[PDB]
Amino acid sequence: QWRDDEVHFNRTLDSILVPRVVGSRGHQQVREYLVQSLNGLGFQTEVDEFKQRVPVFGELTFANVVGTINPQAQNFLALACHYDSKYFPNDPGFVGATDSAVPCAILLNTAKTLGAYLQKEFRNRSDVGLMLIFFDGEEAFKEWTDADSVYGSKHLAAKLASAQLAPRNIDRIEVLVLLDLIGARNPKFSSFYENTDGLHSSLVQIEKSLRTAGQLEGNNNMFLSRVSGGLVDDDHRPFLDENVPVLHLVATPFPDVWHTPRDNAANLHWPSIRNFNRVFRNFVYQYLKRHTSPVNLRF
Ligand SMILES: *[C@@H]1O[C@H](CO)[C@@H](O[C@@H]2O[C@H](CO)[C@@H](O[C@@H]3O[C@H](CO)[C@@H](O)[C@H](O)[C@@H]3O)[C@H](O)[C@H]2NC(C)=O)[C@H](O)[C@H]1NC(C)=O
Ligand SMILES: [Zn+2]
Repeated sequence: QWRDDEVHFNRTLDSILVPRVVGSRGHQQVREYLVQSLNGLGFQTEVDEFKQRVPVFGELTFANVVGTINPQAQNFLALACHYDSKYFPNDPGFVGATDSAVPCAILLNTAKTLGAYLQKEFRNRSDVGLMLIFFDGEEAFKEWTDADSVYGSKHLAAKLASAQLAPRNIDRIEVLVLLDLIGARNPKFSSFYENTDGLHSSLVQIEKSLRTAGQLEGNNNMFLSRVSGGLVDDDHRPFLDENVPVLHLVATPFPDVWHTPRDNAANLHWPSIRNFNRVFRNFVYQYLKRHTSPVNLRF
């Protein structure tokens, strides 16, 4: 009973899918667009803006964009992506379609498609809220290192992590669900963390339900019942370091086009996107609808 809204999805994606390197004018437009879109979908919207030095360009202005429904709730489901496009010396026009225009558009579209719930019955409660986090400056400028990467997430985590024996705001996040590298044909998602295996399993079972009911395109399994054997550093790392459980929805293998100019709209696979959206919007709905007591995946 949650239907597609591909018109909204396409429109949202078209607005995000422009070059948007930190420090650029195009980046500022996308930031403003994210704030406007969140306000328009019923979120209380805040920006975490700060200056920091990066290789080559020196001091730039970063801005994490955060939307919350039920800001007073005791606990939160946090869904996230990065909205910056990577700086490339040879490719100022990189649009990062899978990385992560599509992920950010998926967050907004999930809000839209579940809007009849989120903007009404979901407001009448204090146990759980919903956060959509658009991290800035995930991408390195020179080489990915512990200094040069995840600028925005590092900052937001430190902020949420900053009376003495009370819970820090970050401890109110039951799970950070981070989407990255989505939009290529036939993505495969494996479970990176034992403590969120239960949530990964729920995506597996929701996919099986939707498939069985004839609601998915094609016969490819997207959510696998397997543990990961790789390592993927990403915006979740600063949350993991503060003991926040993580579900890391990054396709492995990476899209063929990763970090090349061909990570563009022409190389997206719309059936895969639509299938991911179907599973994901139901996962989010079920998590929130079934939430009664504080969810404990830390201890
Ligand atoms: C949202 O955006 C996507 C991407 O532009 C739209 O997907 C496109 O949808 C059209 C119409 O269904 C597809 O046209 C088809 O072309 C194939 C041959 O390539 C042909 O077999 C069909 O008869 C039809 O003409 C098109 O392939 C498809 N493009 C991609 C890249 O998937 C989609 O319709 C948009 N949805 C909206 C605006 O609701
Ligand atoms: Zn990237």
